Amino acid sequence: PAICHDGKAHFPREGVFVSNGTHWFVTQRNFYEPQIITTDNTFVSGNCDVVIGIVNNTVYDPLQPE
Amino acid sequence: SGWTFGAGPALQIPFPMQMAYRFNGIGVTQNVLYENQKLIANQFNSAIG
Ligand SMILES: *[C@@H]1O[C@H](CO)[C@@H](O[C@@H]2O[C@H](CO)[C@@H](O)[C@H](O)[C@H]2NC(C)=O)[C@H](O)[C@H]1NC(C)=O
Ligand SMILES: *[C@@H]1O[C@H](CO)[C@@H](O[C@@H]2O[C@H](CO)[C@@H](O)[C@H](O)[C@H]2NC(C)=O)[C@H](O)[C@H]1NC(C)=O
Repeated sequence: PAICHDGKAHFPREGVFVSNGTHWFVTQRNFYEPQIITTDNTFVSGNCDVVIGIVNNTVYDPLQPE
Repeated sequence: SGWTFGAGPALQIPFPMQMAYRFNGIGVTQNVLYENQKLIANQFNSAIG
């Protein structure tokens, strides 16, 4: 239901998180297309304690490298 | 599966996810349900009882 990068639950702004076994991706509801889980397609709100079923994984910031 | 099975094959999807999707349907966003899942479950069980 959410991804905890650093003590913060990342819910998907549109779509549901999926993983091809090892790597987690965001994809639409009625068509499968994997996209890397960045801060653009996910909105953070929470404390990574209340949500149940949250996996850790990681998110990619498109601004830090630049 | 939620609504999907009313369109084509029954795309399996856990209930928490299905309810978060329903909430996002009415402008509430998934964070509300995933931060209040216990409360929603209690209210639903009480109402159904
Ligand atoms: C899940 O998909 C990812 C791709 O996003 C796989 O990671 C590898 O990504 C590189 C990108 O440079 C590809 O060249 C590789 O072909 C990908 N690996 C494979 C096996 O396709 C990741 O390995 C996939 N995981 C599984 C279990 O298939
Ligand atoms: C996901 O990241 C969390 C972040 O806190 C980590 O949880 C750790 O769990 C152990 C076991 O109880 C504690 O001793 C640590 O204090 C926790 N935090 C850290 C930073 O290690 C852990 O890396 C991951 N947990 C799960 C369930 O995936």
